[PDB]
Amino acid sequence: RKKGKRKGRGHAAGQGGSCGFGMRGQKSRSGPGIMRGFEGGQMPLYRRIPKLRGIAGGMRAGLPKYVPINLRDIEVAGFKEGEEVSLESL
Amino acid sequence: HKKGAGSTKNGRDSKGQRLGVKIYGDQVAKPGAIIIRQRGTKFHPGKNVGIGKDHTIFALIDGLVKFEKYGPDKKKVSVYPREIQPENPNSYRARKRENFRLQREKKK
Amino acid sequence: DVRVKVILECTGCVRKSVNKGSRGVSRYITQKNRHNTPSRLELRKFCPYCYKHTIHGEIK
Amino acid sequence: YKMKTHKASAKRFRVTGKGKIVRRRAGKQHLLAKKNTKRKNRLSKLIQVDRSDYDNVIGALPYLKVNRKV
RNA sequence: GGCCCUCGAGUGCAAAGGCAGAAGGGAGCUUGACUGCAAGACCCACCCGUCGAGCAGGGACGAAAGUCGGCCUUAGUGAU
RNA sequence: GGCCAGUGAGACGAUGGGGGAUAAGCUUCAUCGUCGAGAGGGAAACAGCCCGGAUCACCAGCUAAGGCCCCUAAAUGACCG
RNA sequence: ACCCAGAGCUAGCUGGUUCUCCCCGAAAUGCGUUGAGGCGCAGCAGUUGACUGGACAUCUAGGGGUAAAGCACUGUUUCG
RNA sequence: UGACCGCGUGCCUGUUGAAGAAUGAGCCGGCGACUCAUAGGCAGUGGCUUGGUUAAGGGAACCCACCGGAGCCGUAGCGA
RNA sequence: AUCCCGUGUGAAUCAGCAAGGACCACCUUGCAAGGCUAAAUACUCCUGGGUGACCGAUAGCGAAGUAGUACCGUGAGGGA
RNA sequence: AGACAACCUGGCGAACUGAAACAUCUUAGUAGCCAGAGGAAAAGAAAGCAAAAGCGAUUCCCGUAGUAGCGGCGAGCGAA
Repeated sequence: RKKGKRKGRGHAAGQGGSCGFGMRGQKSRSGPGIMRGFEGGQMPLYRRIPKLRGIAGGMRAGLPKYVPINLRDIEVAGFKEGEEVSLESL
Repeated sequence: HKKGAGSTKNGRDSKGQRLGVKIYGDQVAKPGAIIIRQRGTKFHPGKNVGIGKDHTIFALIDGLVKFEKYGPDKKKVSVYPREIQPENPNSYRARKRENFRLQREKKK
Repeated sequence: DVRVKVILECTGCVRKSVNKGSRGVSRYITQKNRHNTPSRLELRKFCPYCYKHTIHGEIK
Repeated sequence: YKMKTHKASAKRFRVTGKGKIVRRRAGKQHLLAKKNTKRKNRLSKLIQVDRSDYDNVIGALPYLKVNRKV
């Protein structure tokens, strides 16, 4: 149990009177910050790069079928006449 | 008293393109390392050394770079591998890296 | 409309389709002056579907 | 309430098996005739997002399974 | 037509750096202004840009060795 | 490389220059000092010059920069101009 | 117009933000921006892991075209 | 208590720089500001590691023994 | 696509009609253009019973005193 | 017939705000007004789901899932 930062209660406790936000400006003010990923009016990365071939209008991503096991992974779970190694036993 | 200021017709440039000698004389190189970005052939291509579309001079082999004298007032660049490169544990660098390593090992 | 990029298809691999290894016309887009060389270009070039080095006929 | 994913960005950043963020390169949609054969091959392929911009990308979509190498 | 300095010429287009039997001027034959790539470097906040030995195929030109994936180089351009 | 900040008005001085009128406590770059965020001593007072980097106590001592007629610590010291 | 409600509207703007000791300790720059007193990334703090050897000092090797100097080139210039 | 001596440019905000003749407070006492809910990342700590964990829902109510394995996370990538 | 609507058109009747994310074919599912219907669910001017790491007269309802009073406003309304 | 705290059904229906501006979009079918009725109201007994395996009217919680999607493919919105 750490005991957190009740913030702005004397300059000895440290993070006091402005509370570790420096000096005015957008990040100082109360309320929401900005958009997250916002590059300041410069074109954001997330909107100046093309979008990943298949995911650009249709084409559902290759969601996996088959529930792959391996022969390496079976050997650890041992049974002599391994009676139907299937969806049931595993 | 408050007269008008005449505009200029200047104030254009291009930010320095960063040409010149990337790998200096008597220095390590690689197969493919760019030695010189020169705008024309200030330096000329020597042995062991490619010369590109932009008169870019790059090394083909390992070895140290050499700026030879061409004949009538020009410069060449060739590359030469080096035979044997000896290291002695006698020296100060060798002493100190082993001392450091031993301290590291001693602490942990 | 003075110097223009233009559509060099192939005369080798004219448009066919069926049998998995599908033919699929090769193509090269590149520039000529319209005023200088008024008759259409007819360069020879490589076509990776022919596997040869065919004549690349001009069109539009 | 439970974080919405930034599905504008998500569609440009995939994550690979080992856990690195990957993007496609910019440039090669049109005005292709004037570029070389050479540079279109470098613009075809995927690479990592630069270590600088990881912060914004991870911050945007928080259900990635992305390993900054630790 | 001869003589004499010899590169002060030219190099499509501004400048700088270059270029001698040449990168300048002429002729023959052609289309490498080509597909598949690429060890490796330069340049950088990111986005972008740049040089590339070599291999694979299928050609060009030459007797051959070899040289050719546009231009003597740096401008001729825009992401999503 | 992980987690998580502030900053993004700078100022003067030395030099190398540009702009200006080789005017400005002017302005703009490049290299370094100090302030900024640095008390103390020298500069009468005096951010930015000189000396020096304050953990704390002593009614001890040696010195830096700078000084030794009195205000006000130390030579109304010396020898030659 | 007023009154009540949406409504604690929003305010990259100003003011204000409360107990103690110890350790470290910046920046006022570059880049982009309907941006310039805002924001992003880099640069420079703290903190915590990993990789190694440097730091300060002296001595060699490299390519530079600046101070200087010069008039063979490019301009400019006075006298014979 | 304080003869008389030496030193000593109110505090805050906020600045390149404030004793400032920049801003704020007549004084005294109270009230008066980084919180909570839910999610995501990271660190510290603990439990399990026959992998881990249950949600709603049920409980002589609420906590709570004890059930509930539905789901979730980890166990395979590559490619549109 | 499915569901509902103004304007104009305008079917069929289980050898039928509609749906199965345009659309056609084949399968499967259902029966539109008449109605009704308890529960689990939402809330507190309010009544009874219980509880509080809730308040204690600048707090707690605005209101611990005959408070929406005194007072202000033409009035809605504000309000100790 | 009128009255009635909230909850609820139906009618009309904002803007500030967010998008760092703004008109698509968002705020939202929210606030407000209007009408109506109950202890709840509305829904509701398949012209329904789903996939060749099956389910059987509604309504509410956990979940699937911040997934499939939609979106000046921007801000955001977001199922079964």
